[PDB]
Amino acid sequence: LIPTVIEAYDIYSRLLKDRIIMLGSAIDDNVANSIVSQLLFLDAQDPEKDIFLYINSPGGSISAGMAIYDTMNFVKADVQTIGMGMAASMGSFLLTAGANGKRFALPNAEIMIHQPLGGAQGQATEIEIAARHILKIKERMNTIMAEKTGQPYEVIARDTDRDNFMTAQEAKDYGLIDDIIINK
Amino acid sequence: LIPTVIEAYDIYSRLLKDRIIMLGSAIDDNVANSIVSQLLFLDAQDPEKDIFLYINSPGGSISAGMAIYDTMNFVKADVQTIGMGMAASMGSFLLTAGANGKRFALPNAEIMIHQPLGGAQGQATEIEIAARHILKIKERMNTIMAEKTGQPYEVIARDTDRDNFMTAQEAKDYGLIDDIIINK
Amino acid sequence: LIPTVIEAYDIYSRLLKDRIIMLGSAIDDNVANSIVSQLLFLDAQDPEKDIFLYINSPGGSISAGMAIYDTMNFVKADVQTIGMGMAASMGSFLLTAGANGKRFALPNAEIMIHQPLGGAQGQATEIEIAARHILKIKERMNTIMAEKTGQPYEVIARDTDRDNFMTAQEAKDYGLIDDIIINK
Amino acid sequence: LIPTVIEAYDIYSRLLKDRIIMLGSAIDDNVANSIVSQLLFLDAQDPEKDIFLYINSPGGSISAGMAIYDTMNFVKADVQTIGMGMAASMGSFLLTAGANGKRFALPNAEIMIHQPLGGAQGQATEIEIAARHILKIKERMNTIMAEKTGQPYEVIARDTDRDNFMTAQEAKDYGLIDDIIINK
Amino acid sequence: LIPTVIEAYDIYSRLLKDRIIMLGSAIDDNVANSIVSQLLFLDAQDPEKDIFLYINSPGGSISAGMAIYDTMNFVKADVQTIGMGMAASMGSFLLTAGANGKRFALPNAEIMIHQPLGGAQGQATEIEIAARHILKIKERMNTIMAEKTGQPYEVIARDTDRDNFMTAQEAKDYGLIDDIIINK
Amino acid sequence: LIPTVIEAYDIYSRLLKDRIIMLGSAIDDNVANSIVSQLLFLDAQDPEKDIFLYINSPGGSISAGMAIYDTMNFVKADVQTIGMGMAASMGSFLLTAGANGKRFALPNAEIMIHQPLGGAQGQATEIEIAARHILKIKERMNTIMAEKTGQPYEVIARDTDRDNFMTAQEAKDYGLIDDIIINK
Amino acid sequence: LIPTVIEAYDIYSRLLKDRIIMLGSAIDDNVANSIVSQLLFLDAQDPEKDIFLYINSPGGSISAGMAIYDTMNFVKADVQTIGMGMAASMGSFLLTAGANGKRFALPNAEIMIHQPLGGAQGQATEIEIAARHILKIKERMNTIMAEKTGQPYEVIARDTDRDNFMTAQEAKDYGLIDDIIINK
Amino acid sequence: LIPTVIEAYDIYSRLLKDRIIMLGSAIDDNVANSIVSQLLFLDAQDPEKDIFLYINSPGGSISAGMAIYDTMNFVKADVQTIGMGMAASMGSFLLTAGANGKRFALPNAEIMIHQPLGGAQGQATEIEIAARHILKIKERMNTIMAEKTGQPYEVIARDTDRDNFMTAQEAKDYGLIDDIIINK
Amino acid sequence: LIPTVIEAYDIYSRLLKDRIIMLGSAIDDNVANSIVSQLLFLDAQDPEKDIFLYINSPGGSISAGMAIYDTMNFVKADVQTIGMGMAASMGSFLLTAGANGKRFALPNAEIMIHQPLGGAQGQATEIEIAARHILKIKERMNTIMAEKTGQPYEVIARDTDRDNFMTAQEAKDYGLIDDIIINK
Amino acid sequence: LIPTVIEAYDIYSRLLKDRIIMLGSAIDDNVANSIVSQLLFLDAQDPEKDIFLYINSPGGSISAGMAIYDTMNFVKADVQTIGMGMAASMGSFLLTAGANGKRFALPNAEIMIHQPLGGAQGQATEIEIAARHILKIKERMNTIMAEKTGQPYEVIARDTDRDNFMTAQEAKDYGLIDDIIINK
Amino acid sequence: LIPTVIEAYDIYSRLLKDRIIMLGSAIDDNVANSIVSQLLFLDAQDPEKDIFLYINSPGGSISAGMAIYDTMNFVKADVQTIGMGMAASMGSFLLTAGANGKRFALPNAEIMIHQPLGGAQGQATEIEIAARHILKIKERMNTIMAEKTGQPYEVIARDTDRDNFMTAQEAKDYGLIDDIIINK
Repeated sequence: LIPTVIEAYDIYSRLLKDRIIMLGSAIDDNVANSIVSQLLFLDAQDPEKDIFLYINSPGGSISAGMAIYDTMNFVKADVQTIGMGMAASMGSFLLTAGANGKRFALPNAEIMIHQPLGGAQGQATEIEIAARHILKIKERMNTIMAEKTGQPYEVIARDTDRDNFMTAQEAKDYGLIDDIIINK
Repeated sequence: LIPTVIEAYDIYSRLLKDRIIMLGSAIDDNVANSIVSQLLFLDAQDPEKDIFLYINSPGGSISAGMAIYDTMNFVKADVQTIGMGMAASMGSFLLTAGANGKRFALPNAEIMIHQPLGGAQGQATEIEIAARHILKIKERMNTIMAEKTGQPYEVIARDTDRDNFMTAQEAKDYGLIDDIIINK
Repeated sequence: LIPTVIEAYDIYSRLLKDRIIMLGSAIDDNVANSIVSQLLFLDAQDPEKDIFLYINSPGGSISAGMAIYDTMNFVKADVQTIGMGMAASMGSFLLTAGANGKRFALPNAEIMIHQPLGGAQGQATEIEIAARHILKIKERMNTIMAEKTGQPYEVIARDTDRDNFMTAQEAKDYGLIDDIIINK
Repeated sequence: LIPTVIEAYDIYSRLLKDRIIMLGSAIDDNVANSIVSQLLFLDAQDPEKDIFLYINSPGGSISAGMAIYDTMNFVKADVQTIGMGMAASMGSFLLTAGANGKRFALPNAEIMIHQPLGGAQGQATEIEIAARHILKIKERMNTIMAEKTGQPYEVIARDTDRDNFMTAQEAKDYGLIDDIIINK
Repeated sequence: LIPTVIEAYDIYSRLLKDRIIMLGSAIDDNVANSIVSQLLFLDAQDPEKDIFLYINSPGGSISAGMAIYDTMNFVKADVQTIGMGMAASMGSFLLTAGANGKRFALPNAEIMIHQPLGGAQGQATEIEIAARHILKIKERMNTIMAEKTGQPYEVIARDTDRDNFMTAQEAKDYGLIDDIIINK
Repeated sequence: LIPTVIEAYDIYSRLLKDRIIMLGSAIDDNVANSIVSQLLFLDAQDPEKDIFLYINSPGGSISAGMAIYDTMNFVKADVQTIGMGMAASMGSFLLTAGANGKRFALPNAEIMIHQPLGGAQGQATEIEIAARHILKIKERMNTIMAEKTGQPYEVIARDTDRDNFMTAQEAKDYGLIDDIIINK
Repeated sequence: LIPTVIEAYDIYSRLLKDRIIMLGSAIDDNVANSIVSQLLFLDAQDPEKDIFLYINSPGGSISAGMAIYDTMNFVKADVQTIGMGMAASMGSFLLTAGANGKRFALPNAEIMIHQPLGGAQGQATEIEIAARHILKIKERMNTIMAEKTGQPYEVIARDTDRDNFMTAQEAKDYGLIDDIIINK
Repeated sequence: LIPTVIEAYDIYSRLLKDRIIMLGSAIDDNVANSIVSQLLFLDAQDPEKDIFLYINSPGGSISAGMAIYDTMNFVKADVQTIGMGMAASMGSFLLTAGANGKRFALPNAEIMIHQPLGGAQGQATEIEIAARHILKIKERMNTIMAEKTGQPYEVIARDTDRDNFMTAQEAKDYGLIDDIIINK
Repeated sequence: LIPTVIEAYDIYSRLLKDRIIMLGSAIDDNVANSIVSQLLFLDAQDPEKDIFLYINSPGGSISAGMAIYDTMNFVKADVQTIGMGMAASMGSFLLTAGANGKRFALPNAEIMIHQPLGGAQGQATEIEIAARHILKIKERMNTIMAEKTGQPYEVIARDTDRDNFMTAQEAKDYGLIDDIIINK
Repeated sequence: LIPTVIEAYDIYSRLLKDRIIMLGSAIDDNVANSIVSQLLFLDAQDPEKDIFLYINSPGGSISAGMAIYDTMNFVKADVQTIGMGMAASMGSFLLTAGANGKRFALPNAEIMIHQPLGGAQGQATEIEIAARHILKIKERMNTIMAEKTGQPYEVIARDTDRDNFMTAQEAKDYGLIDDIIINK
Repeated sequence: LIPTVIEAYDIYSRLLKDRIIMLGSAIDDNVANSIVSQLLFLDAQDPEKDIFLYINSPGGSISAGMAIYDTMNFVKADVQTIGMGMAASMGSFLLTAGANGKRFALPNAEIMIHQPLGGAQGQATEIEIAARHILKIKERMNTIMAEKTGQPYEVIARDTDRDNFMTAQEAKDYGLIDDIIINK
């Protein structure tokens, strides 16, 4: 059940009117396109007002995530990220990708930086290309993360290739989020 | 879940009101029909106003994509193409098919030029028709891409027959896209 | 996703207001019922104005398509056919069945004249009636095609009994379509 | 997909407003109920105007068809029947059961008189009851068909017991339908 | 397809507005609840105008039908019953349960008095409770039928325990229905 | 599990050496052919020694049963029948078919004479033949039963068309079995 | 896995060579036929030596157990019963059916007297036949157990109608078994 | 379960040792291959000794049956046929194909001469080959049956195209079988 | 059921002792492996004695059948082919591949020369290699057929590319088989 | 069906006695284990005699093939490889890995050098490890193949990374196989 | 297919006769029990001769492998371990668990030290028991590895918790195996 608010909206539609986007499922291609569209709609509505992207996702397709990421940068509006419950892999990468000074996590949010295989080599059958591609895309993901966190590249490259859990406080200290929001 | 904006639309229907079409999945015949109708509808509304076609597609049915392609050329309105996430096979072909100087890619989009089997011989069961037909369709697709990329036929013929990924930058250097859009 | 235009419509219904019928799937009884009702409705609205039937279909049930064909003739309004993507079997038949001077194909449509088995003998168990009936319906379709294409009966009968692919230009020469439309 | 005209109807409901009932599938209990209700509704709307019943059906359950048959006779208004595409078994029986002088068929329609088993013996497990019942129902259908067509009983009985296809012209000669409608 | 009349009703709701209830399926607890809810509504709108309950049902759950039975008696308004197609078991029982002088059948309706097992013992695992109960309920059904038909209990008890089909005429002589309606 | 006796036999094979045939499942076509073969093998082995056919079967295919019946008569050896647990429909008919004076039942054997539909009309699609055939085969089954039991034909015809349970004692009194075997 | 002793038997066959029958599953028709066949065979080898039947069964079909029950009485050899793990419903009925003085249970055996529903009315569709038959079969089971246990009928009729568990010692005091075996 | 006689054979293998082949199921290609091999094997053993082929088959694949038929004629040994239970379509055709004066039926065997569709056009997808081929196969089967029954082609052509049952006696009068075997 | 001859054999193994190989199903890799091993084994037993290959097959995988074909030539012994029932595609190819003067068909075998798609391009994704390869293997099979039949290359290429049914007599004329065998 | 020679072997086991190993399916872990064991067995039987490895495989798991490859080298005896029908990927790699001067192929065999993904990165989820591993395994296969064929590394690397079919003759020229065997 | 050597063994049983055990699949409890049973047998036949355990396993259940581990130590005979193809997790753990000086790997074997989760907490629903246990068992596995490899516990504890592939050479240097065998 998803309730229907009359001003007739569904609950998410009503939140969208207040510029809130809920990313609360695994990031596949249908999810990406729904996020992208919402970011396109909001920026056309009012490109001055901030946008609030709440993230609760175990991750998903790397190209689908990169599409959300690129649209976050494309839009004129500052995109604020709030991690809740769990932000793992592409979810945690999207959290870190929020506008500077505006990346948040609720006190008890699980955060995993590890980005696993995920099938980044699309439909490639040849070994030479498929292996080498996923290293390139691995490499330019580690670079965007080094920049956003201020961690040396090599630390990032090491940390995203191992299972590692973080509390909201450790994530703040790491540079993945700017602050922990408890209230307001 | 697809949110429902009220001015009641779904999120894509609202984006259609801003002349934006979202091609975000495999190109089967349902998809092709939906797109073609969106293009036809948009052209009827305002023939002098550009159409923005966002591509995030792993590819799909060759004749289906060809229906979209022909309709892109059929309509009077210029059809801009913006590649995000992934544009492969028929995805990448429709991307190159965008209006002159109006094909774009976001900074991290993956582009694959490779166009595979695809079931191009419909319901044919005879060897000398089917095999000859799939060479004939391959050749005429090479020819169109050579025209649209500026590349010699030989180069397209070699490149579309193998798995290779391109950055948005390499896509620009190739003649595939006109520019990388980063902001605004 | 089928987008929902407001002037409450879906995309095909909005096209229907402009006298456009989208036949974009395998022809079965549901499809046949749908198209017929669309043709019946449009003719009742304005018998003087033409109807535009876009075809993208691999074919299907012969009796279902024949219901369409008969209704295309029953209506007072001229029925233009625009083949796109693929027009095979019954699809290619209904394309040719369009009004004189008003049968078109987009430049890269694949056209198959071949009409295979299908199941024209409904639920008949007796060999004598079933086999004779499919020859009778074969002959009676070959005749309608010969009249519409101008081709001699013996040629049509030779060409519809085998797997055969035609380009839009070849189909114009043969008399399947009147013209290839590229623009407007 | 069923399109939605705005005067907010679906296509069939719009045709229902012009007193057209579309029967386009196997006659089961759901379909029968739908058709009976549509007839009941139209008769109560205006009992003096004709009802048009288009028939494209492979047939089905005998008591279901017999419910539609009874209602056709029950209502005050003349029920005109148009056979299109295929009318077999129950479909053809209902086509013949249309108002005197007002039973038609499109030129390429297939008609099958053959009326098979059809599960007429409901839930009976006793041999002597089920077998004698199905012979009794089989007898009273032949009788009804003799009266409608003007063919001798022994002629009908011979034809309802064998697979056999009729063209629209043969059906006219037989007495199943009054005329072929080609235009208007 | 359930067509949607605009006065914006579905076809059965439009009929419901003219005090007509269509019981045209196997009687389970969902159907029971819907019919009961329809009778309750109709009586509360107008207790003085008659209700028309159309029966085309193979029967079903005994306690479900008995809920319909009791509500038919509970409501102030006279419930007329019209049997079409098939009224078997609980279908035939509800038909006879109609208001005195107001029980009808269309000329070709199949009536089956036979009331078989039907799981009347709910989920009683005990043998001596389950068996004695179905005897008790069978007894009280026979008793209710005997009174509505004017038949002796012993004849009803004999006829309810065997497979026999009745025509509309036989059912009238028996006392199941009051008249056979052909027209109007 | 079916145990394996060394003299290596399976338990039934070992019983077959002592001229015992177990018919202990529903009579389908694979079962019939297994029974028939066993009766053919035993009679070839020694046509003087009696055969013991133990029957525990809910019935099955009528033509399959008739094949067993015919082979029981074909063979030279007297075929003794012993009903145990349950002998219903074709099982009870096979029990009655045992050699005169040599049809038995164990004290607590359930016996049902009722022979229901069972699909005796093979693959017939036409009503006239299929109904009339199953009455013929009904009739010549009642005749064989009248003879074997010594009951008047009409009593048999009435009793085999209703659900009716019998104890071994009632079956003896009826003439279905010659005696009840308790011991030895 | 069922191991294969050589002297080449599976483990059960090797036990059968020492006159031991293991009934260790639900009592359906396959199992019943197997137990019946093992008893017949063992009585054939040596009718004077005793048979040991170990029982671990939740229950199963009544007629199937009745088959085993009758065969136990039919054979000349004494059938000793031993209850291990669980003897419920038909399993417990068979346990009591063992030879006088020779009914046993291991110390920790669960014994459930409750004899439930278990579809004792085969496939009878008539209410009054099916209900009265199951009461008849229920009564003749109570009678048999009253005879085997020494309990008055009224005690058995009440006990076999409710769930209760008995320890080995309680079963002995009740008269279900003759002794608890512990050693040797 | 298939019993295992020791002299180790299965029951059919032992019957093969007495030159008896059991055709007791639908004639698919596995069955046809098995039979053909049995005939080939038997002919190799003793060319001068008759082969007894028991038929109990609803029919099946036409080319499969034709393989058995040709092999029956191929072998030097006379192949007697004995129809039991049911011989329909390809079953009844193989029955008539038995050696001169050596085709038999048991007193209660059901014979159906009707030979239906059967998928005689293998893997053909073209209309004018498949339809013509199935008439050609129908004609040559009629011709063989006319030869084997002594009936005029016209009579066979009429009779095999409709559902009719025959008693073993009617089969004898028709020329289908040489005699009814009742005893020995 | 596959019968188990004793001289421990199964029927095909017994035939194998007489140098008979049964190819009776669709040709896949398992079948191909089986036949090859059978041919390899027989040639090692006695290279001087001929091998008899019976064919009843709808065809299958081209590379699998080609393994058979190559092994038919590799062996020292002459390989006779006897087509029965159906020999289509690869089946009809391996038939023609038999030793000179030693290729036969039974009088009523259906023979199809048509070799359709199959999947000759294994697991190739590239169109250029896949389409060219199937033409190369088509040509190379047309050549082998032309050599074996004596027919001119251009005729074979025309006839193997279309659906075509041949009788045993037509196949003899064409040069597919050397003779039709009726007896012995 | 796998036939059973009596010297009691199945067909493959009889060929195993003449030192022939048949590899005729996709190389998974079960198949690898079977082949390794067969090699281990033959080497221990007689290390001085050659082993014949027939290869008809689409390929499969890389570590599985690499186990067979290692064992081929591990054993003392020369392992001769014969390619028949199809040898692709792992199949072709194992064909080339046969004893120097003793790698063959039948004349119509298809060989594919292309070695795709194949799940070489086992159960690794870390990106950098899985990608670099598959490049390392890909490198050491190319190296092995360069040494066996005598082709330059850069030539092998080009061919193992693309779809490509070779005839037996081309494989000889390439260095994959030493000779084509046609006869003997 | 598992070939069946006659000295009548299956291939693995023949190898078992030469003291060879093939562990070539995922280690679950069935495989555990089989390997254990094989070690127990071999030690009881001859305690003085060595046992050869071949490992090609992705690993599996921890408590299953540990059963194999303990039995390897329990038996008197030295257990040599030969790693081929893939020895991962519990596969690699068993490989190192081999007898001192007697642990080998074939040149191209993939070794993965990584021991992941593997459900080591059975069915413990409690959090503090399940988590503390897997830590405890992980600790004692690391301890056993440290002793067998001569590596410091801290290095083993670090390497067992990460995805890393080792070649045969690396594994030798590490102390996992004693030597790489190429031949003999």
